[PDB]
Amino acid sequence: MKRINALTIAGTDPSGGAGIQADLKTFSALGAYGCSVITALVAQGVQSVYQIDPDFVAAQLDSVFSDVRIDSTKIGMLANAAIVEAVAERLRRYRVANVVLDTVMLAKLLAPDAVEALRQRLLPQVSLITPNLPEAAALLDAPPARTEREMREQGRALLAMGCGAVLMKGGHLDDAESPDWLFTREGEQRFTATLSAALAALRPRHADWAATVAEAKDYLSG
Amino acid sequence: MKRINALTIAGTDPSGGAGIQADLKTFSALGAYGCSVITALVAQGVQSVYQIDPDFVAAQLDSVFSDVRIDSTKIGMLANAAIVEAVAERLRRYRVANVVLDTVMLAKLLAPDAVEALRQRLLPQVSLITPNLPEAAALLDAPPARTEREMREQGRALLAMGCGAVLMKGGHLDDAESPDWLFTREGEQRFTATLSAALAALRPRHADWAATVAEAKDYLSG
Repeated sequence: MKRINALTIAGTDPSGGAGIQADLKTFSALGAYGCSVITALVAQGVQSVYQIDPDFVAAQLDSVFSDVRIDSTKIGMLANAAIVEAVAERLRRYRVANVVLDTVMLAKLLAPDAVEALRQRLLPQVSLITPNLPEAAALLDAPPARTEREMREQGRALLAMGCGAVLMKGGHLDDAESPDWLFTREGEQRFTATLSAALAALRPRHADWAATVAEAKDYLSG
Repeated sequence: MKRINALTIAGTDPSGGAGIQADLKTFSALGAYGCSVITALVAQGVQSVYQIDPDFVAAQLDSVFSDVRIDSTKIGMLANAAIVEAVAERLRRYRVANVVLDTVMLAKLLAPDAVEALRQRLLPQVSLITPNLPEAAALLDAPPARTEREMREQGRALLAMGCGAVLMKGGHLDDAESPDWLFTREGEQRFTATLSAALAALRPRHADWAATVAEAKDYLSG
């Protein structure tokens, strides 16, 4: 197997359950070399006030992109708009192949101009978004989907909006055993039942997003 | 084996070779559960300018110390004096058992009041420091040691200064196969040939620092 360098750009999790820590563990478990850029603090009550220097994120980006070839990148929480701009500009200049964006910033405290910058500058540089029902609804400015039919309608609308690929996570569906739906130019796939990092790490080892999502769900199952 | 929760408080390393990333990997490899608080950016040319919000470190500390019982803690680079104060105050209030301080801030850009705060507030809360020859010399305000005799003199002077335990890393000695020297109230031990994190993770599983250092060096060897 060839060397795959995966980069996670997300919040730090002091407990290690999520954030760049869990992303790096997932990268290593799936046979990829992991780099990380901390851009926020993952929430655990509410959070206390803090800020992230965009120059701190920029120095981290200098370190990663001067040293190794980045094959794929997961993106999570970004604390402010300047950080969004810096991430989008670096990904544009280096043309990272597979960018999976966890849309946690949607439907969530955080600055609204950060979400605006995400819409304007970062989404063009993203190969795949993995929104849940509230995040997809906020991204389309539409009522949240209640059925699989509405999920597929919204996934097709997101594809038409410009996204290269969408993985609509249906867990918020009122029906138990909620499926995920993958929408790409090659079609639509239903999936039955960490995730963004697994997708980023596994995408180079496949020819499409469908097999990538399949193997990622298999790993996340056991 | 009982559950041991190790906390690393140090810089983030985007490449993963050092910093909290390598500390967490060492924690997990040595059978300890790892938490992390990012307090700086590990250097890789010189570094670009950035700052770390002390409120960001404080929010991370809130997250860690509200959730799990911390048995040991490694401390690395701290970016400014306010961060040093916050770390020292939290460790004092929670009385963390085994605090291993990597003295990278000594003999190193960084604010001098950060080093002053390290001397004033943090050193009383530290169970073990692991200085190399320049760091120990700067901590004692003395010429760097050139012989093992001078190493042991400086280790004894550091013990008399108030440190509970010192691990003088002798790698900077002009003679190859440079040894390390452990100085505690129970005596002195010579050792022949990551490290701070290994010491933090392994100290709860022993009755003294000598066996801890022995097993840590054995792990770091192979």
